[PDB]
Amino acid sequence: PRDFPIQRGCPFAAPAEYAALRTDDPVARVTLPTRREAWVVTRYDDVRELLSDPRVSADIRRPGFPGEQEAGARFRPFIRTDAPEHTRYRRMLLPAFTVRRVRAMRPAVQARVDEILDGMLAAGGPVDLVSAYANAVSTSVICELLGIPRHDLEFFRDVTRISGSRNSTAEQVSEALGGLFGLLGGLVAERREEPRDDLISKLVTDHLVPGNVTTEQLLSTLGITINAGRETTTSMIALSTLLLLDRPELPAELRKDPDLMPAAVDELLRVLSVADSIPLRVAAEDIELSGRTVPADDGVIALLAGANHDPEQFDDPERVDFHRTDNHHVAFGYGVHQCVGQHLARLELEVALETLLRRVPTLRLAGERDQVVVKHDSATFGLEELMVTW
Ligand code: HEM
Repeated sequence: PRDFPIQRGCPFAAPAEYAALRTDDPVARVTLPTRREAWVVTRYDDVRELLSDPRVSADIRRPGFPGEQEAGARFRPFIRTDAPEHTRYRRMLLPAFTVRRVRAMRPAVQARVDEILDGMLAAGGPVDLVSAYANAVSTSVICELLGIPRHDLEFFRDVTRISGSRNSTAEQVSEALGGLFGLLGGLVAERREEPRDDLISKLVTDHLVPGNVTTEQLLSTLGITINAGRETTTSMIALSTLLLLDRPELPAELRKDPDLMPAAVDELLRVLSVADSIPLRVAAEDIELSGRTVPADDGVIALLAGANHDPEQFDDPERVDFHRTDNHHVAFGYGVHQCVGQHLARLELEVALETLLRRVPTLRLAGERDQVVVKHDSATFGLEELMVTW
């Protein structure tokens, strides 16, 4: 008779009903919208170790929910394989990802956010954020990641808009795809020749051209790569914003001394924890966890939020306090699955929020609390429309 909660309490996030299911059914049973039964974990350490158990992988029956489906045995998406197929992709790509690398694009991520703003304020209007800033950056961040060039960014921003979201036609969606990959291969072939030092560059030269880089396979992952970031951060940005945006104290601290958003972005990431439902893992075996053991071959997701607001982790978890000692959160992943992406997802996230309140201080909502609208369509969380001016 059981369900998994939207909730989201709204305001801000996210625990919903979980307070009860955190203290008590620490592993309670709950139906998925597909009415397949499965298991759900809500206590910080439960959520984490559970996550990096030896025996927990992704694959065939019976995980997640998307109507549909344990089908397909869609190949790849390697973000739902266990090892040794999944690892050889994950690692195929880490060396690129890293930090020494990620803090490097510090000037180009800055650059880009700045140039996108240049227009924000130039076409003026009381405009929607999510669509306008929020997405804009996100994509373009990832452009800067994959070496995507000059301003064939709308060559790009477009097959994103189309391909990804709401309504097609299937053919004319499938047509979007056509470009994205005309684009990619464009590049995939181009960096074989004059290889720059970006993500196609990394994947092509080191791995591709001499390894099990099979140009079937690249585009695949480059696919799975863009799909990491467009929706998930855009999410974390425009929500993070709306938080700040309606609770002035928060900008406050962040202005007295702007050496914060780092701590802030970690803190928001935790507290917003929009990444909630990680995959879901089928339990490889029976597994002890606060003793209630999870049956061999069952569905078990790990609620990132539930865990992110567990007091066993850190005191007073609702409070968006920025000067916490202790916030080894995991709005990102835990264990060999964890968000490879997140080093970006931080520069994405600070340069984005940072500047919003540098260059455009107190913009405000065009809309009203009572017509702001939160997306809920993917499990990764976000907002449909956010409406502002300055
Ligand atoms: C702030 C926004 C983001 C959030 C909240 C987020 C959250 C997460 C979480 C919780 C996971 C766990 C996956 C698992 O269960 O193993 C994950 C996986 C992953 N993320 Fe992100 N992510 C964000 C941005 C990004 C971006 C922009 C990228 C790159 C485009 C990225 C790359 C990845 C990859 C490659 C995986 C799968 C790793 C693997 O299983 O090999 N992330 N993400």
